[PDB]
Amino acid sequence: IRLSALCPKFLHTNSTSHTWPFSAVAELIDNAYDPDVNAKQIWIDKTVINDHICLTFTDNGNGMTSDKLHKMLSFGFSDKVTMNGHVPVGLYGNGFKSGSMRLGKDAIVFTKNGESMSVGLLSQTYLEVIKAEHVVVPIVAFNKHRQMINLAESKASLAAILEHSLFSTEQKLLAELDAIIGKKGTRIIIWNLRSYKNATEFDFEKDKYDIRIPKKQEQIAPESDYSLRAYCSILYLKPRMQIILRGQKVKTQLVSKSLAYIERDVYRPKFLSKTVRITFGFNCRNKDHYGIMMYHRNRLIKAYEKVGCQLRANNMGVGVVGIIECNFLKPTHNKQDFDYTNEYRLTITALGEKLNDYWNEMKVKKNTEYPLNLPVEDIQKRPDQTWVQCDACLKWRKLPDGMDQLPEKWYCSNNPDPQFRNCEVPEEPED
Amino acid sequence: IRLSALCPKFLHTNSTSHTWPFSAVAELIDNAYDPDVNAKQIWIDKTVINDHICLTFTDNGNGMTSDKLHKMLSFGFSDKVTMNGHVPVGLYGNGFKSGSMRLGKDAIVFTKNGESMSVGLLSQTYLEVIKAEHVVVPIVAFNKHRQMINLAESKASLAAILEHSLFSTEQKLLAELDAIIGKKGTRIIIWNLRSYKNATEFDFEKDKYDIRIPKKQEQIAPESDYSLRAYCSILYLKPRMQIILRGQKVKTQLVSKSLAYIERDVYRPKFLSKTVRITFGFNCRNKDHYGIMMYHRNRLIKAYEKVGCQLRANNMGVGVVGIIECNFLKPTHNKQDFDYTNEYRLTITALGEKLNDYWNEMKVKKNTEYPLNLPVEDIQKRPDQTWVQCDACLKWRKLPDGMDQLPEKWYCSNNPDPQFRNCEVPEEPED
Ligand SMILES: Nc1ncnc2c1ncn2[C@@H]1O[C@H](COP(=O)(O)OP(=O)(O)NP(=O)(O)O)[C@@H](O)[C@H]1O
Ligand SMILES: Nc1ncnc2c1ncn2[C@@H]1O[C@H](COP(=O)(O)OP(=O)(O)NP(=O)(O)O)[C@@H](O)[C@H]1O
Ligand SMILES: [Mg+2]
Ligand SMILES: [Mg+2]
Ligand SMILES: [Zn+2]
Ligand SMILES: [Zn+2]
Repeated sequence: IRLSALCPKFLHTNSTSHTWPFSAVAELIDNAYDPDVNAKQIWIDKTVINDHICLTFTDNGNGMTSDKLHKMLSFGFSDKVTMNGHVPVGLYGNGFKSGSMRLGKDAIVFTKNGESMSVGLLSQTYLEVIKAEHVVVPIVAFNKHRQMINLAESKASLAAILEHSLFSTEQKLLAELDAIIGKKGTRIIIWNLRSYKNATEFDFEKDKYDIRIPKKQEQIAPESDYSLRAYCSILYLKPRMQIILRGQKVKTQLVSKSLAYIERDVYRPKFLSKTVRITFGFNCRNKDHYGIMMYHRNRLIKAYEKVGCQLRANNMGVGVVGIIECNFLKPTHNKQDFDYTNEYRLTITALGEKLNDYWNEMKVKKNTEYPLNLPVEDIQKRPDQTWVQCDACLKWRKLPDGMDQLPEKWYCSNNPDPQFRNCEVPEEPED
Repeated sequence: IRLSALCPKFLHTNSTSHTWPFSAVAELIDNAYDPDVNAKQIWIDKTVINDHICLTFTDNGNGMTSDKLHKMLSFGFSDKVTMNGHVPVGLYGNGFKSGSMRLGKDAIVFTKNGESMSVGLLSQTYLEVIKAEHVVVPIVAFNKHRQMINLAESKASLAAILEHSLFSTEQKLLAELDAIIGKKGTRIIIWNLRSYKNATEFDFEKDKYDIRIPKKQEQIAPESDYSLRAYCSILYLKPRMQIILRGQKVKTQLVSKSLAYIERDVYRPKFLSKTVRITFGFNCRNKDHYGIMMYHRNRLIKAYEKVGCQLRANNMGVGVVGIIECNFLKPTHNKQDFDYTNEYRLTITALGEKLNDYWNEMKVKKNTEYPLNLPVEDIQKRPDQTWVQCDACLKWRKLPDGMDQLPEKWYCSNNPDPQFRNCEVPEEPED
């Protein structure tokens, strides 16, 4: 009985579900974040190698055996489980194939798991140039001492890789394996990026520390629609792993703490016998970016969705942000939307009425302190509480009020709070 | 060098890009419509077989060799070309796998190409029950005289099919091959449909001649959001192949002719050195379903998209429909949307201003015949011209005014117009 075949055109096909390029990037960040990899840092960068513009993703997580690498370069192999409260966001076994092939036509992955090293090629131009009618994935293995195991399939694989990748020679290729600093980790290089006329779909020159897009669905565009730095900073509700973008760490935040005048409420849907936490407050940065932030398994699905009175006109609920994690809804479209079900519609309706009650309540509370014709939208605001992530242990710590300009690196030992001045103290509850 | 593998979980994964179930159905209609199959009729029905509720799709097109069937049950094999002005809508090599697996977990296809017969199984429950780690596709071949060729792979295939499909025995299975009436054709049966609690995601009982859904994106829902019969009737701008749904033919229409007070204009985008045809008029059926119908390669992508003054409020441009085919835009999301590019945004903006000019012009023209406080939205209207499809040759014919109740079958010989009373006369130009 014959195997279902997989034509290399399908590497392109499979990538077309990413219309916004940052959803492809988020697939690669998600893989380093997930608990089976459990990386502490991921580095994203632009480099030039062999006169090609290149995207690299390097993490210091657990790495892969040569076999799991072949599963990563295959379709539908996903077996992620929760590990000590850290639930995986991946589950379909497609994020790397569709994401990498959306950013470029060719990708190579170097991985060390401590006891071994492997490198794999997933390359549309390679499959084109050899006129393949199946997708084949050259994989070569190495050991602790830099010698090739499974030489059987490693010979033809190495021949293909040296001829048809960016590395002409074997030690240039093993040079990437050393760019993974510690004992364990992985490194992905993507080239033949998507171009329009001449230059790339991304804008690397406008800001040396960002990747930018030269507005979707639509108001003014929130920064996260066109700045990778802005998108990374809200991608995770409570971030663990850190993101370093072109050498400068991304100021990820505890999104549920980034607001002013915070009120905590709960949603009690009838279709579900659980209660759901909701947080409302005012944006502090730019009163023009408001609406609901919707998360699923700690990952951002929809940002700045206007609800309640914010749909009627641009005079009402301006500045009001709501934050909810909806694990009862179904993410779709590469975790950029929810299935438009009845439960979705009821949640949106309830969110809108809670938003309305919060906003009217806030107008009233404001009117007991400030002038009556002064709109609450317009009072200058800073976060009710400022929380910072330790750069050593990645715990989140609450700082005392008034602290604005924090160093780029911060450690529990810098903490003015003597109760939380050592990395062993468990995180404080957000309440 | 190892082949990239394909895990059976990926049959589910690959299907999740269909959120609206009718987009899965349209993938199967599209395959019968395309010029390499070139079917004249497709039959869609609900039946019960072996106590399972079943969806069947039967067409009288060209059928498949045993090999192309294996390519259809594989990923990314697509080589469709235009044939005498009939351009294929398919191009990604995924529509059947993602569509069929969205409707049910298991599908079987019977096909005759005249010189042969084959049947293939693509079945999630089969792959589960044998604990497969690869997707395998049992295919067995037959000849003109009902004898098995390529017996090598036909033995194990037939064993799997008889055990793990709806047909216990070999002549029950060859009974489906005979349900394909003529010499050439194909028949697809899908079972283990998607259920919610007990019953299916579709509603077969509410209307014996329709498949219904028990509103998307949002006004009132157009019928095409929840009635397969309504959706099929507008799926193709100029239909060729006919659709018979649960035994009753779908009244497909020449969509560009279904309007009243038609004005023809052209769009002259600067980013493209072609002109683009546009038709505006008033809906005749239900003044509540209006906006732009957007087609791509004769296939409907977006229906009832409000533009221009129709976005400002529900008082303006009510009833106004526009029809445009945008082959310069990029369909996405299984041909249910366009990539949200700059060209898309400029087209939407130009459509809106042309819509505004048409509507104001029509209000003025109306005010020279009817009372001034009578809204043009409200005058009763019938199509400017009625066009009917010959049931023998599938050409479209213009009928003289006043003809309302046409038979269910109609032929060029019924034509009151003596110039167009025989199937050999080429179609009249739409102007
Ligand atoms: N940086 C990485 N380091 C180690 N393992 C990885 C890494 N990236 C991916 N993997 C592994 O490759 C497998 C496939 O990744 P992927 O294609 O993204 O599917 P998935 O994450 O399991 N589910 P999904 O993202 O929703 O499609 C994952 O399950 C991981 O086990
Ligand atoms: N009813 C049918 N009769 C004969 N051939 C068919 C039929 N349906 C599908 N095929 C063939 O199966 C192949 C794969 O179909 P499909 O998976 O829908 O990909 P595609 O139509 O080529 N492109 P796309 O629909 O955009 O993914 C098609 O290219 C056809 O050659
Ligand atoms: Mg993933
Ligand atoms: Mg198709
Ligand atoms: Zn610490
Ligand atoms: Zn005729």
